[PDB]
Amino acid sequence: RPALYFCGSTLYERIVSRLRRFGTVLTGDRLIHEQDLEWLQQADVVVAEVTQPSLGVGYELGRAVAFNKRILCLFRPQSGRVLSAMIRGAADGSRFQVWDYEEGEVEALLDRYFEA
Amino acid sequence: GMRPALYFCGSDRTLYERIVSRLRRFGTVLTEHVEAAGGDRLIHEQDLEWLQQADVVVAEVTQPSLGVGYELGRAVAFNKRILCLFRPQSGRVLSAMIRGAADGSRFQVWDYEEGEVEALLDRYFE
Repeated sequence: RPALYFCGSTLYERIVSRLRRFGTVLTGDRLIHEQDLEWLQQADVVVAEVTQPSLGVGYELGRAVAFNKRILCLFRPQSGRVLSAMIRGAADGSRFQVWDYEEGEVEALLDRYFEA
Repeated sequence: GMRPALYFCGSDRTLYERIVSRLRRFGTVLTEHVEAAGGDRLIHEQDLEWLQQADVVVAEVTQPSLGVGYELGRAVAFNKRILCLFRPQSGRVLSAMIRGAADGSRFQVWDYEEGEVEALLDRYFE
């Protein structure tokens, strides 16, 4: 199956459960960091929920870009948060996509991305 | 005849000036003089080119930040020497991904309090 890597700072469970429809979902501190980097390299698609500021999510996205991974960033503008210029500026509408969404439609959006 | 190129990033204003002022003792500080998606792309392109040209990356990682995290991820993938500075007094818990990236050599994470930041930078660069 496609191997899907998910990164997030109840909606996370929603996202992972729907991701499982479309592939195999991947996800002391050192072995974690090494394990996640092995999974990141094995992934066909990297999915990140980028609404909450997170050093960790950002680091995973940086490593994923350097591995030339396909990346889907999910951002909720109704949160009132300002998405990092570095993430919004990294978007290429192809290998790096930033999709704005409302909580209720997250499944329907994931279906559209992976059914296309 | 180039000095070492130092890239500073961080999400505090007095602290950032102290850090940048001290880094100027050790090299060129690339980001010293840093609204819409078009400008966001310029920021990203500019920062990524300065990151790739840097010798040392210094990041203040106390405030959670997608952008700082992303710069660190690109810096590791560029094989840059990295110093992360974290203030535990903030009450924040540093991301395990960052703490786990440390290897005590080319990627170091130092816990510090504000009064000693110049002395710590002296220790790293001397």
